[PDB]
Amino acid sequence: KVKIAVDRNPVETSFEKWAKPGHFSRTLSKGPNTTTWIWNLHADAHDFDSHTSDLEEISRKVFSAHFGQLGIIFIWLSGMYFHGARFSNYEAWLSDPTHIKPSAQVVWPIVGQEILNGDVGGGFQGIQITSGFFQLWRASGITSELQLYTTAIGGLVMAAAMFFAGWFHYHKAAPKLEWFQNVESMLNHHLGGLLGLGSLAWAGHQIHVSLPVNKLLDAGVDPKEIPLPHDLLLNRAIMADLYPSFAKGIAPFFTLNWSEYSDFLTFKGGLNPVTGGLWLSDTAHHHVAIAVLFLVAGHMYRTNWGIGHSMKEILEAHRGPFTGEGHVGLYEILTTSWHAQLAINLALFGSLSIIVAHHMYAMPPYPYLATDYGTQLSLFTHHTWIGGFCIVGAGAHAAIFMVRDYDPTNNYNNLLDRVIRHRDAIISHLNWVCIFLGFHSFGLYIHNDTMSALGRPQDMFSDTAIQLQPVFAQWIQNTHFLAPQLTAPNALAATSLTWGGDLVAVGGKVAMMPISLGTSDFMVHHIHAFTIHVTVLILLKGVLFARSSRLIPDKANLGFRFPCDGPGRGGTCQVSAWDHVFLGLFWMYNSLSIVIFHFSWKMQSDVWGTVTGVSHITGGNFAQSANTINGWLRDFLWAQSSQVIQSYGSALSAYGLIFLGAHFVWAFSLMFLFSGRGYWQELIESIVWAHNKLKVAPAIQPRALSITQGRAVGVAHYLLGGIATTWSFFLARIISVG
Amino acid sequence: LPGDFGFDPLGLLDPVNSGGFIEPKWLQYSEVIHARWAMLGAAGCIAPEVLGAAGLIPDATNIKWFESGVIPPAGSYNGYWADPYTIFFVEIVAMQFAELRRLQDFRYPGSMGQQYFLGLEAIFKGSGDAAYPGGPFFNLFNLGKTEAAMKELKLKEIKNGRLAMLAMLGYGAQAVMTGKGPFQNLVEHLADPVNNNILTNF
Amino acid sequence: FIGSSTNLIMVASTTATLAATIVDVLAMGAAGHGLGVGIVLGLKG
Amino acid sequence: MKDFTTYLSTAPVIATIWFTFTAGLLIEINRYFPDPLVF
Amino acid sequence: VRPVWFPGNPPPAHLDGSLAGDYGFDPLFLGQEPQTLKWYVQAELVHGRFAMLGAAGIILTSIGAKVGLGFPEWYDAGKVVVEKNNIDFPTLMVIQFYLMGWAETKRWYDFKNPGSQADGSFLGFTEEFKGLENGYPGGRFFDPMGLSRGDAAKYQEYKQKEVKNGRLAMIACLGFAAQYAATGKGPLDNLADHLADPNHVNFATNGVSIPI
Ligand code: CLA
Ligand code: CLA
Ligand code: CLA
Ligand code: CLA
Ligand code: CLA
Ligand SMILES: CC1=C(/C=C/C(C)=C/C=C/C(C)=C/C=C/C=C(C)/C=C/C=C(C)/C=C/C2=C(C)CCCC2(C)C)C(C)(C)CCC1
Ligand code: SF4
Repeated sequence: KVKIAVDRNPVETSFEKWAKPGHFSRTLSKGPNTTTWIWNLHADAHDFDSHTSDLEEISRKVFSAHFGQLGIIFIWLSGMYFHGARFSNYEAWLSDPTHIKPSAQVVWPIVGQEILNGDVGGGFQGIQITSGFFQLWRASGITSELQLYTTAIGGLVMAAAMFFAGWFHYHKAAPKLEWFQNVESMLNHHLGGLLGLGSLAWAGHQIHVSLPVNKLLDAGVDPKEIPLPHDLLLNRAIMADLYPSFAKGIAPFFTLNWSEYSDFLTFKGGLNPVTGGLWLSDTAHHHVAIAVLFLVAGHMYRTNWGIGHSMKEILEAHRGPFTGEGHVGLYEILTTSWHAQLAINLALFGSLSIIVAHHMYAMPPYPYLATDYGTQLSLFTHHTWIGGFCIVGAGAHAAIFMVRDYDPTNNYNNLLDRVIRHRDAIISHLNWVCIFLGFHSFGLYIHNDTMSALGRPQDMFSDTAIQLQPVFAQWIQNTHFLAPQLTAPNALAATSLTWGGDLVAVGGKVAMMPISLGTSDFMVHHIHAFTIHVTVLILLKGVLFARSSRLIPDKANLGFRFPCDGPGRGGTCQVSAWDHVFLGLFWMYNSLSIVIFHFSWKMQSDVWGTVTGVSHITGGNFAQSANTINGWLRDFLWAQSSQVIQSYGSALSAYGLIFLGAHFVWAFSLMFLFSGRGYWQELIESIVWAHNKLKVAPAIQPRALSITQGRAVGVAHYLLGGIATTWSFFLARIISVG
Repeated sequence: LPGDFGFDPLGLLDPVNSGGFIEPKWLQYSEVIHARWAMLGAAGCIAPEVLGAAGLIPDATNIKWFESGVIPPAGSYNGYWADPYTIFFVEIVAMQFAELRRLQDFRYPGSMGQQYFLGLEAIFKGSGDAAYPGGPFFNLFNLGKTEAAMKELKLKEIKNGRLAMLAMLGYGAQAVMTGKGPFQNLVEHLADPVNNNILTNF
Repeated sequence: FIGSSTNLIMVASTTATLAATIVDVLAMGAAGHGLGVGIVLGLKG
Repeated sequence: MKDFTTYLSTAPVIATIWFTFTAGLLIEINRYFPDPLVF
Repeated sequence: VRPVWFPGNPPPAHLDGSLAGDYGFDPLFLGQEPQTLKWYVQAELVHGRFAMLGAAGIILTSIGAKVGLGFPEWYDAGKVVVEKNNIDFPTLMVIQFYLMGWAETKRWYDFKNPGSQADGSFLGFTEEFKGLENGYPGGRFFDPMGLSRGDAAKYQEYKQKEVKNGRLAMIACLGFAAQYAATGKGPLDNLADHLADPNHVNFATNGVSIPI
C-alpha cells in the first residue's frame, strides 16, 4: 500500500539552537575546550548518521537538505540570468555572433582592476565568459534582455519556494520512513514525471518556440524584427508559413499519419552548416522520442494496483550456479542505507558527466558553440572534473556503507559476500594489470625519450618508425562513418563529423573536422587506461579492505575515518578507507589532468583553426610530438604558456595572477602533506608560552590539526592549486589564440 | 461527508498520518470552494452569449468570455469604466479582505465575531464548522431547517458544483482548441452532431 | 478515416488486448494503443 | 530575538560583519583617495 | 478583547495594551526585550513627530504653490531658499548639527539615566527637563499649555491620537517621496490630477508602480 505518510509539527521553528553551536552532537554540545572542537563542529555538521540512529529522522534531514541545495542552485541560475540581462552584451552578440565575444561580468573602477573590462565588442567592456550561457539562450529562442530578467525573477521565486519547501517538510509536515521507503513508486514517478514529462515539455517548448525563432535567426532577419514567441503559439498561420505541417494541426498525430511531421521532426544528422550546431529539428524529434521512452519506462513497478513489477522479486529471481544466492539481500541494503544509494548514484552521475563532456564536444548541440573554442574547452574540462570528483565520492560512500551499514547476518552467501571473500584475488589481479599497463604505456614514452635523446629516431614508437596503429578504433570510426548508407538508412549524414567526411566551418573557423587516430592517440589512450585502472585499484581496495585485512583484523571497529593503529606491526599509517579516498583523489587529479591535456592539445593541433586549407592553432604537431615527455613539456606546456605568462598589462592579467596564486596554493599544500602534527603541536607549545608571558593565552587551547585533518587540508589545497593552475593556463591560452 | 460516494482511488482522505494541506478538513472545504467558484464561473461564462443570442443585451457586449480582458492576447474590451489594472487593484483589496477573513475563521473558529467590523460581527460568527457558516446573511432564508433537508441541500450543492467544475474545465478546453465560445459549440453540435465533434476539430 | 486500415489495426489491437475493472481497462488500452501504433507505423515501412 | 542576537554574536558572523566593515572602509578610502603611496 | 491589527490572531506576549497604539503588530518580534521595546517606543514617537511636522510643511507649501503665491515645491524648496537668500549651505548644516546634537544628546542621556537632566547642570533649570514617561517629556517647556497633568484619561486619549496621527504621517511622507519618485510632480498636483480623472489617473496608469 503506497500512500502519503507525514508527522505533524515534529520540530519547532526556533532560533534557540542557532545560539548553541554543536547542539546536534552529544559530544560537541558540551562546548569548546581546545580548538579541535571548531573543526569537529564543521566536519560532522552534515553527518546525520552520527547524530541519530533513527533512519526516519536521518531521511527527513537529508530531504530538507536537498531542498536547501535546490534553492541555492536556483539562486545561482537566477544570478546568471540577471547578470546576462543587466550586465552583458547578449543582444549585440545576437546581432553578430561571429565577431563579438560573450561577456556577462563587469568590474567596478577601483584600485586599477578596471583593466579587466576588455574590448569584447558590441560597444561593451567586460570579462569574456566561457560558461556557454549565450549559446544556450540563443538555442532556447531568447532574444531580449527582458526575457532573461523575467527568467531571473522566476528563478528567485522558485528559490524562495524551495527554501519554504525545506522548512515545511522538516518543521511542519515531515514525511514518514515508509513514505521514503516507497522506492518502486519513487522510480515510477521519477522516470515518468521527471525525465519523461521533462523532455516532453521541453520538446513542446522547442517545437513551439525554439525552431521558428532559430529558423528566422539562421535566415538572417533582425532579432527585434522576429515575431515574439506568444504570437507563434497564437497564430498557427505563421507556423504553417515556416513549416506547412502545422497547417494540418494535431490531426496527423491522432490519426497516426506521423510522416507529415517531417518538417520539424527530422533525422538529418551532422551540423547546421550556417550555424555549426546540431539541427534543432533533430533535437526536437530526439526529445519527443526520449519523452515517450521514459513515460513507457515509468509504468514498470507495482504500486497500488496488481500490475507492475517488484524490485525484490526481479532481484531474487536472478540466481545462478556460480554465484549462489545471487542478488538476495540487495533490496534490503538499498532501501535502508543512504550511503549505498549515494555510492551508486555518485558513480553513475560522475560517469554521466564525463559522457556529457565527450558527447558535447563531439556533437555540438548549441549554435555558434563549436567555434567558441574557449567555451568548448571550458565545458569539456569542467564536466570532466565534476565527473571525476563524483566517482571518487562514489568510492568514499561505498566504503562508508561497508563500515557502518554492512551487516552479514542479513547478508550471508551473497554477491557482496563472495566479493569480500575473494578480495585478495581481485586486488592482486588489479595490482598486476596496473603494473603491466604502467610499464608498457609509460615505458613507451621513456623509450622514445631515450631514443630521441640518443640520436636514433628510427627506433622510436611513432607513425614513421615502429608504428602502433589503433586499428580497432579506426575500424569503429570507419564503421560509424559508413553507417548512414547501410545500417541507418534514414540518416542523411553521420551523427558526428569526427567519424570522417567533409568539413563544417562558420565565420572562417573550423567547427568540426574528422579526427584521425594514430600512434600518439594509441599511447595516450593506454595512459588513460593505466591511470583509471590505478584509481579504481585504490578506491576498490579501500572499499574491499575497509572492514578487515591481514594487517588490521578488526579495522571495522576503528571506524571509516581514523589516522592509523599506531607505529607497531611495522607501521599502520593510512590504513583507513578514508585514506584510500585521499590517495584516490590524488590519482584522480593525475588521470583527469592528462585527459584534459590530451583534449586541449589534440583539438588545437588536429581540429580547430582558421579556414583560408585549414591552418591549425598549433600546426598539427601532435602526431609527431606527443610521443615523448619532452614533446609534451616543450610543445604543450612551455609553448602554450606564453599567453598566460605575458598576459600582464591587459584584460587577461587576472589569469596570470591566478596562475601564480594557484602555483602558490599547490606548493602550500606540500607542507601539510609532507609534515606531521607532532612538530606543529610542539611549535604551538612554544608560541603558547610566548602568549602566556604576555597574558594573551586564549581559553580555547591552541591545538595542532589532527592527522586526518592535515591530510584533508593537504589534498584540498593540492587539488585547488593544480586544478586552478590548469584553469588559468587553459583560459588565457584559448582566449588569446581563439 | 457531503458527496461521499466512496470514489477515492488515490486514497487522499486517509486520516492516518496526514497533515499539511492534505487533510479531510482542508480537502472537503477546498472542494466546496472550487465548486462554488466554478458554479459562478460556469454561469458567468455562459450568460453573455445566451443573452446576446436571445437579444436581451446589445452586441457591443455579449463577447466571448476569454475576450473579456482575462487574457489581453485573446482580446480585450474597451468600454469598462476603468483600465483592467485599475479594476484589478480594487479586486486585490476586496478579495484580500474577503478571503482573508474567511481564512481566519477557518484557522480560529468563531474568531470573526469579536473585533469591531462596522457592526458586522453577528453575521460572521460562523458555526462549529467551516464551509457552511450560515448566519443572517450567509443563510438569508432559513433553508435546511430540517437536518435531512440540510444534508440533501449540501449533497445537491456538491453535485451541481462538481458538474460545474467539469463544465469550467470544458470551457477552458474548448476555448483553447476550437477558438470559439461554449454556446457556439452548442450551436455547432446541435446543428451537426456527426460532423462537429472533438474528432473533427483536430 | 473511419474504416481505414489504420482504424482497423487500432481497433483490432485494442480489442485483442482487452480480450486478453477500470485499472485493467486503462492498462490493456494503453498496451493496445502502443501495439497498434507500432504495427501501423511499422507496416508503412 | 534574544537567541537570534546570540547567534549574531557567535564568532563567524561577527568575523563576517567586522571584515565587511573593515574591507568596505578600506575600499571607500581607496575610492575617495585614489592610489595613495606616501604620507 | 482589544482590536488587533490582524483579526483572529492573538497578540504577542510582549505587547500588552499599556502602550498607545498597541495593536499587537510585531510579526518579526523586534521588541521582545523590554529595553529594546522602550527604545523603539521612543524612536517611533520621534519618527512620528518629525513626520507630522514634515507632512504639515509639505501640505501647506503645496497649497501655497498651487494657489498662486510663488511657493516652491518641496523638492526644490531647499535649493531656492539657499540660492535666493544669502545662505551658504554647509554652515547652516553645521549649525543644525550643533543645535540638534545638543537637544538630541540631552534626549539620549535622559533615556540612559532617566531623571538626570533635571539636576540643574543646564543653565539653572530643574524639573523642567525631567521626563514624565518614556518619550513624553512634559514640563513647562515641552508641555507649556499643560495637558498631561490634568484629566489623565483625556491625556491617554491624546497619546492614542498622537500615535495614530504619527503613523498616518509617516506613511504620508513615504507617500510624498514615492509619489514624487513616480510622477515627478508636486503631490497636490497629483491630488488635482486624481480629482480630475479618478478612473484614469492613478498608480496603475503612471507606468512605474506596476510595470506590466
Ligand atoms: C512525478 C512526480 C515527481 C517529480 C517531478 C519529482 C522530482 C524530484 N524529486 Mg521526487 N518523489 C516523488 C515524486 C516526484 N519527484 C514521489 C511520489 C516520492 C515518494 C516515493 C518522491 C520522493 C523523493 C525523495 C526522498 C527525494 C525526491 C527528490 C526529487 C528531486 C530530485 C532533484 C532533481 O534532480 O530534479 C531537478 C529539479 C527540478 C525539476 C526542480 C523542479 C521541482 C518542482 C518542485 C517540480 C517537481 C514536482 C513535485 C513532486 C511537486 C510538488 C508539489 C508540492 C507543492 C506538493 C526532483 C525535483 C529529491 C530531492 O531533491 O528533494 C528535494 C529527494 O531527496 N523525491
Ligand atoms: C508537452 C508540451 C506541449 C504543450 C504545452 C503544447 C501546446 C500546444 N500545442 Mg503542441 N506539440 C507538442 C507539445 C506541446 N504542445 C509536441 C511534442 C508536438 C509534436 C507532435 C506538438 C505539435 C503541435 C502541432 C502540429 C500543433 C500544436 C499546437 C499546440 C497548441 C494548442 C494545442 C491544443 O489544442 O491543446 C488542447 C487543448 C487543451 C489542452 C486545453 C488546455 C486546458 C485549459 C487551459 C484548462 C482551463 C481550465 C480552467 C478551469 C479554465 C480557466 C479559468 C480561469 C480563466 C479563471 C498548444 C499551445 C497547435 C498550435 O496551435 O500550433 C501553434 C498545433 O497546430 N502542437
Ligand atoms: C613520477 C612520479 C611517480 C611515479 C613514477 C610513481 C610510480 C608508481 N606509483 Mg606512485 N604516487 C605518486 C607519484 C609517482 N608514482 C605520488 C606523488 C603519490 C602520492 C599521492 C603516489 C601514490 C601512489 C598510490 C596510492 C599508488 C601508487 C602506485 C605506483 C606504481 C604503479 C604501478 C606501475 O605502474 O608500475 C610500472 C612502473 C612505472 C610506471 C615506473 C616507471 C618505470 C620505468 C618506465 C621503467 C623501469 C625500468 C628501469 C629504467 C630500469 C632501471 C635499471 C637501473 C636500476 C640500473 C608505480 C611504481 C600504485 C601501486 O603501486 O599499485 C600497483 C598505487 O596504488 N602511487
Ligand atoms: C616499458 C615498456 C617498454 C617496451 C615495450 C620497450 C620496447 C623496446 N625497447 Mg625500450 N626502453 C624502455 C621501456 C620499453 N621498451 C625504458 C623504460 C627505457 C629506458 C631504460 C628503454 C630504453 C631502451 C634502449 C636503449 C633500447 C630499447 C629498445 C626497445 C626495443 C627492443 C627491446 C628488446 O629487444 O627486448 C627484448 C625482448 C624481450 C626481452 C621480450 C620480453 C617480454 C615478453 C615479450 C613478454 C611476453 C609475455 C607473454 C605474453 C606471456 C605469455 C604467458 C603464457 C605463455 C603462459 C623494443 C621496441 C631497443 C631498440 O633499439 O628498439 C628499437 C634499444 O636499443 N629500449
Ligand atoms: C520536489 C520534491 C517534493 C516531494 C517529493 C514532495 C512531497 C510531498 N509534499 Mg511537498 N512541496 C514541495 C516539493 C516536494 N514535495 C515544494 C517545492 C513545495 C513548495 C510549493 C512543497 C510544499 C508542500 C505543501 C504546502 C504540502 C506539501 C505536501 C507533500 C506531500 C504530499 C503531496 C501530494 O502528493 O499531493 C498531491 C499534489 C497536489 C494536489 C498538487 C499538485 C499541483 C501543484 C500545483 C504542483 C504542480 C507540480 C507540477 C510539476 C507543476 C507543473 C507546472 C507546469 C504545468 C507549468 C508529499 C510528501 C503536503 C503534505 O505535507 O501532506 C502530507 C502539503 O500540504 N508540499
Ligand atoms: C462492455 C460494456 C460497456 C462498454 C464499455 C466500453 C466501450 C469500454 C471502453 C473502454 C476503452 C475503449 C478503453 C480504452 C482505453 C485506451 C487508452 C487508455 C489509451 C491510452 C493510450 C496511450 C497511453 C497512448 C500512448 C502513446 C502515445 C501518447 C504516443 C506514443 C505511443 C503511445 C501509443 C504509447 C458499456 C458500459 C457500454 C455497457 C456495459 C458493458
Ligand atoms: S601517528 Fe602518524 S605516524 Fe605514527 S602511526 Fe599513526 S599515522 Fe603513522
